[PDB]
Amino acid sequence: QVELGGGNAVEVCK
Amino acid sequence: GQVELGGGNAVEVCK
Amino acid sequence: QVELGGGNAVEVC
Amino acid sequence: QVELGGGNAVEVCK
Amino acid sequence: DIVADHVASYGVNLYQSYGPSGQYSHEFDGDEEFYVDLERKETVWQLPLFRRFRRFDPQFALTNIAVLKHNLNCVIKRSNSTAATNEVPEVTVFSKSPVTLGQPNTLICLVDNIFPPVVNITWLSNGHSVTEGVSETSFLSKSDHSFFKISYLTFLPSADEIYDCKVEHWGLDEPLLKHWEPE
Amino acid sequence: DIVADHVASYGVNLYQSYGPSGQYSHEFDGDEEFYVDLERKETVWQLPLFRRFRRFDPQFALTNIAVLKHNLNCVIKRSNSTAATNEVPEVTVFSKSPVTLGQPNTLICLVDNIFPPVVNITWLSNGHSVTEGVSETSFLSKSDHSFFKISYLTFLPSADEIYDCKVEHWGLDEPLLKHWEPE
Amino acid sequence: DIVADHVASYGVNLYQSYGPSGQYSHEFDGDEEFYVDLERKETVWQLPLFRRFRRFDPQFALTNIAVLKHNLNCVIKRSNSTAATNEVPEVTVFSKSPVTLGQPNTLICLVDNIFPPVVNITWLSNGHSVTEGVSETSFLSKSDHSFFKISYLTFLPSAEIYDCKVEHWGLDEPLLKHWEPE
Amino acid sequence: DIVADHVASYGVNLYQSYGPSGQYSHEFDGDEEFYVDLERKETVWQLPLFRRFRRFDPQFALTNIAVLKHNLNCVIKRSNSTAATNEVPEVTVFSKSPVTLGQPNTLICLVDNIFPPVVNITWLSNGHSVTEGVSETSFLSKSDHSFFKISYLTFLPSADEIYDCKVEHWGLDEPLLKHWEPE
Amino acid sequence: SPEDFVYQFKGMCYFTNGTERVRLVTRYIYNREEYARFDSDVGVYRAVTPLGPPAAEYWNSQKEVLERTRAELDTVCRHNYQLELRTTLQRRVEPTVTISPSHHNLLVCSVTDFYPAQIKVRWFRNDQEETTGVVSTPLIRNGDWTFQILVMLERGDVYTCHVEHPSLQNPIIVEWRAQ
Amino acid sequence: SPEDFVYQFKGMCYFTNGTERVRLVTRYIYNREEYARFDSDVGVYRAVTPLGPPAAEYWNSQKEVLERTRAELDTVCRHNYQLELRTTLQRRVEPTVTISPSLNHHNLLVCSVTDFYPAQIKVRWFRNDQEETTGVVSTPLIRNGDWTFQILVMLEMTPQRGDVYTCHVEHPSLQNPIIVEWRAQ
Amino acid sequence: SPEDFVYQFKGMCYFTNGTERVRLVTRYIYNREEYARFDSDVGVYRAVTPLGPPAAEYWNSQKEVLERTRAELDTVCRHNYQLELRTTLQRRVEPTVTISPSRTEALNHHNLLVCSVTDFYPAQIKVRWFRNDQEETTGVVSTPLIRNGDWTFQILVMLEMTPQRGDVYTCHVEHPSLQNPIIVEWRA
Amino acid sequence: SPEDFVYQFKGMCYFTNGTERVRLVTRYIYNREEYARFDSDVGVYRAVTPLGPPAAEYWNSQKEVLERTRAELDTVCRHNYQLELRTTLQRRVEPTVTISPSTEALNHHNLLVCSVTDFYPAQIKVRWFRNDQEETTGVVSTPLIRNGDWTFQILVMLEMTPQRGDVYTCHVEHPSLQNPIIVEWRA
Ligand SMILES: *[C@@H]1O[C@H](CO)[C@@H](O)[C@H](O)[C@H]1NC(C)=O
Ligand SMILES: *[C@@H]1O[C@H](CO)[C@@H](O)[C@H](O)[C@H]1NC(C)=O
Ligand SMILES: *[C@@H]1O[C@H](CO)[C@@H](O)[C@H](O)[C@H]1NC(C)=O
Repeated sequence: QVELGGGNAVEVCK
Repeated sequence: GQVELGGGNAVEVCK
Repeated sequence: QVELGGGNAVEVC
Repeated sequence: QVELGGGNAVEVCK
Repeated sequence: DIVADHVASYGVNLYQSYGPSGQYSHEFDGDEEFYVDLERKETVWQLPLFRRFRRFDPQFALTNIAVLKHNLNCVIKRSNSTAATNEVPEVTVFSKSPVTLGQPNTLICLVDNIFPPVVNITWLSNGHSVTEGVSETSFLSKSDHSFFKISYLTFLPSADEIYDCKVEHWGLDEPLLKHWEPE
Repeated sequence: DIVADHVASYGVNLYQSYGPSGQYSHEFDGDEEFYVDLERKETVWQLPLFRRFRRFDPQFALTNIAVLKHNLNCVIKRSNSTAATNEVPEVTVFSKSPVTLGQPNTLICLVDNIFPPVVNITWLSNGHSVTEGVSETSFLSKSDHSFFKISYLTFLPSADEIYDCKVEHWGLDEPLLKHWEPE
Repeated sequence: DIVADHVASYGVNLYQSYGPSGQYSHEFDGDEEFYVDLERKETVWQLPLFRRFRRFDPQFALTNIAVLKHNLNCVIKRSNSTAATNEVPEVTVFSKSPVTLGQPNTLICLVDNIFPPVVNITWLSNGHSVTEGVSETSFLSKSDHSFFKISYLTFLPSAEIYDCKVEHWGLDEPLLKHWEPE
Repeated sequence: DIVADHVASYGVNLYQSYGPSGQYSHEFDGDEEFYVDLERKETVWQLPLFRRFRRFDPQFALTNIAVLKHNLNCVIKRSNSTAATNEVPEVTVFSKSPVTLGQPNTLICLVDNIFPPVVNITWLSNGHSVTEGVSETSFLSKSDHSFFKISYLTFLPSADEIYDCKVEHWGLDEPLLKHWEPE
Repeated sequence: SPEDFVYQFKGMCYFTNGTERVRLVTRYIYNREEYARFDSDVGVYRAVTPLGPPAAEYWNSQKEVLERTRAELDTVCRHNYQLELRTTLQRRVEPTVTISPSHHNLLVCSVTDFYPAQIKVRWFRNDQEETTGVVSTPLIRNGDWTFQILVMLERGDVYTCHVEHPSLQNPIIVEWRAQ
Repeated sequence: SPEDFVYQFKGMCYFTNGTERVRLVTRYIYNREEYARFDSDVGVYRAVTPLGPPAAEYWNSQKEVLERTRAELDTVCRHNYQLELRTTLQRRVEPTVTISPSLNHHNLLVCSVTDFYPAQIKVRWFRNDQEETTGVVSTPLIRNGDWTFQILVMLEMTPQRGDVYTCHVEHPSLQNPIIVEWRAQ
Repeated sequence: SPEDFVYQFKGMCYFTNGTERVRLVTRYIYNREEYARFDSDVGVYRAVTPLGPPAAEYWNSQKEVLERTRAELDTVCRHNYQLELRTTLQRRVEPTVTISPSRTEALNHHNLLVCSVTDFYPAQIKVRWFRNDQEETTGVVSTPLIRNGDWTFQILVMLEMTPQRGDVYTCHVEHPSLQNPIIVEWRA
Repeated sequence: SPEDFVYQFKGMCYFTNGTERVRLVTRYIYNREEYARFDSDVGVYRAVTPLGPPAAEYWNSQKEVLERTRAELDTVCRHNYQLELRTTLQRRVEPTVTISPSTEALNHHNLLVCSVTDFYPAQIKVRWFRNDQEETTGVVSTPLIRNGDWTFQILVMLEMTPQRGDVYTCHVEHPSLQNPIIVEWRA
């Protein structure tokens, strides 16, 4: 199957 | 040559 | 720190 | 590994 | 003369008799860092990056400008009242980004070779003067001890709008108009 | 600590300000599985076995790295622009196989404890710089959040040929040289 | 992180549960100035120049270590009895002076990345354990709050192979590092 | 014509009519890497380092050589039986190392501009034909599509013995002799 | 030395007893300071330094970011592990054994180029397993999915170095006698 | 036109190779004629025009006023450079590169490299894969005045066949040079 | 594997330009994670990990503890530095320089000369190689500064040379404990 | 003299700056006249002489024969170069230098021969030095001699007149040498 990775989370920033 | 000193330690609040 | 600069000199008047 | 080389092309003959 | 990787002007002090108008500004590599509003006692930084990491006491500007008024009254007496020579300013108008209809842009009007530092820079859109979306820089110093000023105008490029930069200076006989339009 | 039979890193994301350079790689038991070429939008696997039985969408790397550039501007803003602390890298040179004067081999230069991840790992053979037969790995992650890089050098052991590994890092004062020669 | 011309550690305090082990030492530019023998109430300076021109009250060390014993009993209650994580030590052996196969020298065994500060560093000469001419330093602090220890061995280089034997909980077997005259 | 750092010839295959005879060899920067003995079906490498760590299937040589014999009957028919022109070879004899009467050495006989690839290269020591210690290279190719061969003779330098290189070719009228003696 | 600002994210999976006991720990690292992490045992984002509360508490309020990450233990860790079982954990590389010295006693048995890491090397004088005098180096990672380990050992006698490895059906034995 | 009397003062710092080679020159200017200046390289106040001897020698007579000015090499020039090192000297603005023309008739392709900082930049034109050494009309570096720059590189060419012209831009704010393409027809 | 619980405290002083720019940072460390610290630049106790708020908020409430800690910048850092200025910062140990080849003396086979500059203090040192008074800027392999731990240092500067005839190689060592540079020669 | 018919084929690879600039040229040669050739820069089989159109146009009509030939840039040139990179291109043999006159007499003009005899690869520099003064005149050097056994050789001669204490030295530079080899010769 197609391998994938962990999704990163967005920070509050601006 | 005076009396040397160092880090005064702080005490934590425990029973 | 506080930026600054350019000290001006006073003339005899 | 196994080396390779110039494959010759055959001409139309006779 | 003095070659250097970076040239900063920490103390562009200016005082004249006409206003009597003055200006205190700092510059780094030809760009204005800030200017002190002498009437409001406020340091006005010219970049968001400067307002967050830099601080400058406005009192050092008012102290130094007050010495200029003192030092000025002597050199007028020493030079036997030699007045300033009005220089002819050179005006140039260009845009900040390539011009595309409908996409917002910004016009720039450069007024070079200014002396004395007294000038009116107003914008004109198809004749009438525009007042909104206009901001300008202070008097930027030059190596020959003259000045140049830059006025900005954020606008929306359209087929039926032609802009002008109107410069009024004593070195000129009539108000100088420089034209700009989306070719 | 976390005891486990196998430890995998499905998402070693890295983005820095200097380059601005980034890297997306996966690791299994400390070895690099692949790395995504961010400039070409190409997944470059680090093994012939991986290139035949695995597939990974390179678009997920550019999406994930773009979030790092976003997250970076906030922790620098929140930490009051706290820069990285330059660490001193540890260099070690050894061969891949037992050395037999005449039998082709490969030299290995391990540069441990790298931070920040900016380094030059170059080879030197008898003074002269080597340019052919040199390949290196990406930045492999460490448990203490540092990095290490490994550069390879295919060579032919000879009685009169001495090799060197030249490492350039900001944490070092001068370019560090590690020596290796067949006894 | 903190750039400075000189970095001093006036109060390297250490207290652990595994036995009544403690340590009070001062450090300057990475070198140990002294250490207080907590059992003997004695300040032991690490240089002949220090023993003659410097003075430090050893009682202040016992005061500070006694607070550590109290503060240790406090963080154990807050951390729900979280024990220490055994780190893998790195051992390195080198000589103090160039080897001349007859000129007295001193072997140095640096044991880096020590945690927790419980380790045995013993020497081996041709298999047999060496006991005389061996001295070691206290636990010198590191930036990552771990420790490293250095053991010394005054020896006579002869055509004799020496080993440094390190015993730590993070290791599975006693680690031996080799050194021999070129 | 073609400038390059390195020029390799992966397939110097040759087939001739007389009588018949062929050769398959690889070359790198003008030196012979190996040659396939078409009668023994064996790849004979020309360097000790090559014989131990490199591999080439000799069957691909016999497969390709059969194509030359096939293509030869095509150009012979199309060119209306145009025979080869015998070229005059250039002979030169020199030693591999400086000669010091008693120290083993090796004589080298270079035969340049050989065409067609049919020649007999024999040595002569005091008139008599030498049979021991004689080895030669294959037909090395030239840019002008001619060939050159090099014959070697390991000998013991003595004040006696005057050695000769005897070349027999169709382009020559009589066997050409090049003389060599220890000064 | 120009200043540099480093940001890292490492979604690490910990496998034990196969694909059964799986632990997911995503770590958000600024330079070298990890300020926020998600733990599968905890279930939510936890702050590690004061640089993290503003981000961990915001990520716990949103259900689309906390539910997508909690499910990542199954869609990333256990999903990729099924491909490791057919490629990585099946990789067998046979070790290359070589014995050579560096009145004393120092024999170096160089076991090079092998995968995986599980390996046992034993020294034998004639047929006496040497339980003392064995100086072994830690497992050296060459970086190309191969390993290397050097086991040292400190009158006619035949010393042999026995190497056992999953990539070997029969043990490799290399001998070396003093001339 | 009313008469005007202008007085200026410019405390200028010159930096080279970082904070190693620093030179301070304060300039006392009347109208446009600079009459007195202090130089850190010289060390004292110098008169430059006949309007200056009464002012340069008065400022050298005071020892605390000449000492306050000599110390400004450290309290003004080198003091502010540490503050430029965290704001100005780190400012990187990536240039927005755009290609657009101004058929067998000769025309002009304009590679507009706009809004970039700092000033160091190199722009090159490429026809297929041959660097254009002729026909490159470049404008001088334009100072927008808002801490951004812009430069317009034009190419005098003929759009024939099927050739792909590219504009390669190098700037410190770029890991890889920015390349924008333009194909004929 | 027996369990162990470690607690450490590090009262560190940072000196720059002498006692002009001095910074005090006390670190309260549990096992290996520092959980609470005081910073003289900040002025109060700061929590570093969630293990610290119950300790940082209690130490800031007491006013005798915040005044005692701020004064430690003067009673510990600047007080001891005046004592370091007459003992440690005046310690000068002259380096012992020695040149010797690694491989045995070869007629012309390549060899590498090791210039061992051993036992010196402080750490600032510069070593340069010279072949017939020509400074060798290439082929010099230098090791990092080795900290012996007994208030001495050592550094080994190697040169990849080829032994010809005449060849007089010298190792030039400069150190603050030396008024003139120490030079050791080596002839083929 | 019997008649002979020769046919040749030369699959030559041209490398520049490593494997970055690689060019493949296969040459079909009849006797000494190359009649058809393939060029990777051209992309198809080209006829060079009137003996080639009947063969070049036939080999371009078949798509499997030109596609197999175009692909040989990767399976023959670039494939073998990875094996040359660890064997041939790593071969370094340092030269053995020998000085001897061509007849030894003082104040009588002679010729000193600096014999550089066993070195590989071909890059080499030889310089003569009389009393550490480089002799830029009177140096008669022979072209690079190819021994044929993967070794080279070059003979550099010097025209001089032997004196009392004149010391001539021969400086040899080679990629297999970190430092130049110097051999002296005293009268
Ligand atoms: C500029 O404007 C002022 C009033 O705002 C006016 O008095 C002055 O004449 C103007 N300048 C010129 C050159 O006309
Ligand atoms: C070494 O790396 C630096 C950046 O850290 C770079 O500027 C320099 O060009 C590199 N040197 C070489 C020889 O590649
Ligand atoms: C600290 O620096 C200042 C200026 O750099 C200097 O005047 C002073 O002598 C230095 N040392 C001190 C204050 O102890």
